[PDB]
Amino acid sequence: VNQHLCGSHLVEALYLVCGERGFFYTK
Amino acid sequence: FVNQHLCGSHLVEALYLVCGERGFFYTKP
Amino acid sequence: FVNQHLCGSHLVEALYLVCGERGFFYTKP
Amino acid sequence: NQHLCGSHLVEALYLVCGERGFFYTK
Amino acid sequence: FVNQHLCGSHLVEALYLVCGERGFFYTKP
Amino acid sequence: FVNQHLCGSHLVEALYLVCGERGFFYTKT
Amino acid sequence: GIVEQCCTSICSLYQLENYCN
Amino acid sequence: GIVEQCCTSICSLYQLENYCN
Amino acid sequence: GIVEQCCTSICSLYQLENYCN
Amino acid sequence: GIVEQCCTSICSLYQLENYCN
Amino acid sequence: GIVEQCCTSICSLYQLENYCN
Amino acid sequence: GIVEQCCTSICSLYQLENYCN
Ligand SMILES: Cc1cccc(O)c1
Ligand SMILES: Cc1cccc(O)c1
Ligand SMILES: Cc1cccc(O)c1
Ligand SMILES: Cc1cccc(O)c1
Ligand SMILES: Cc1cccc(O)c1
Ligand SMILES: Cc1cccc(O)c1
Ligand SMILES: Cc1cccc(O)c1
Ligand SMILES: [Cl-]
Ligand SMILES: [Cl-]
Ligand SMILES: [Zn+2]
Ligand SMILES: [Zn+2]
Repeated sequence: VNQHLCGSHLVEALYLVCGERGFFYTK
Repeated sequence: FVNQHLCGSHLVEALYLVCGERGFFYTKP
Repeated sequence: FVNQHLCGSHLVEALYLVCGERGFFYTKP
Repeated sequence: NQHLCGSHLVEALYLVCGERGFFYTK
Repeated sequence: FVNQHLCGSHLVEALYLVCGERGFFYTKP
Repeated sequence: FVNQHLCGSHLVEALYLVCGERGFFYTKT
Repeated sequence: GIVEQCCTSICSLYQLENYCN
Repeated sequence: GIVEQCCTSICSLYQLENYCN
Repeated sequence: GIVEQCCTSICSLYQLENYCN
Repeated sequence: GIVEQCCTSICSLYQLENYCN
Repeated sequence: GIVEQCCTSICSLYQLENYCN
Repeated sequence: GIVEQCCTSICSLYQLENYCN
């Protein structure tokens, strides 16, 4: 479940870092 | 628009939960 | 246990999205 | 928003209510 | 008001991320 | 450590709510 | 409920506590 | 896009799944 | 309950739905 | 303040960094 | 620090208040 | 993936930029 909870935090950080470009999240 | 910007933050959290293994491309209008 | 405490907060946010109009009931054993 | 405000309220209730928890309905 | 509160919630999250080891001092207006 | 980074993300969210108008100073050596 | 009361105006920690079990 | 449909209105997880890969 | 079942292993949205009112 | 500068128009991470300690 | 006191055992809202300004 | 790289050790903002479009 660690991976899942960490991924939830990663997508929030990608949203801010990537600004107007957006990002691609994949497993 | 900040309201739009914060809404997107909430959308990516929801997409993460529903998309699971499929993942997703987030692009901005 | 903090791990359980933080997972619980992730569970209520998911229930908010999954239960929508029905809502839900959270209580710790 | 009311919907996104609600997302924040559920996070706040989780913290404020402790072991008691809460009941959430729309 | 509530919109400023919601905004603040997102700002602290972003400051946590970008400020790193330096940290940050936050106070309501 | 990742767990510490995750814990701190939750703590800043909790301090934002608990501290209200007062605010807080967050730092991580 | 809590949405009508706490999304219209800010609710103190005490007011939110009103919605606990 | 997703903003026009889900920020001006509430989108269920069923509606959001159309934006997954 | 939900903690022992969804914090030790990943729960599907369908599993989480069981905890809905 | 950070609210006056970032709660109506979007602040990039570069603008937000100015609020770091 | 707050990470050392609250990242293993749970800090109540009351203990977290010690970290406010 | 990002989970295997960024959930074992912390990724800098530069490393996170790897996932931007
Ligand atoms: C009034 C209000 C709205 C959202 C979160 C809160 O803690 C309080
Ligand atoms: C409509 C909407 C916005 C943000 C998150 C959601 O799950 C749904
Ligand atoms: C299993 C699990 C825990 C927390 C959140 C989730 O969406 C799923
Ligand atoms: C995919 C999906 C959306 C909403 C509720 C569910 O139980 C499952
Ligand atoms: C402009 C703005 C407001 C709130 C959060 C952010 O990341 C950015
Ligand atoms: C003990 C602890 C850790 C993280 C967040 C909290 O609200 C409490
Ligand atoms: C490595 C890592 C995990 C989660 C969030 C981050 O910003 C960075
Ligand atoms: Cl976590
Ligand atoms: Cl919001
Ligand atoms: Zn977390
Ligand atoms: Zn929000």
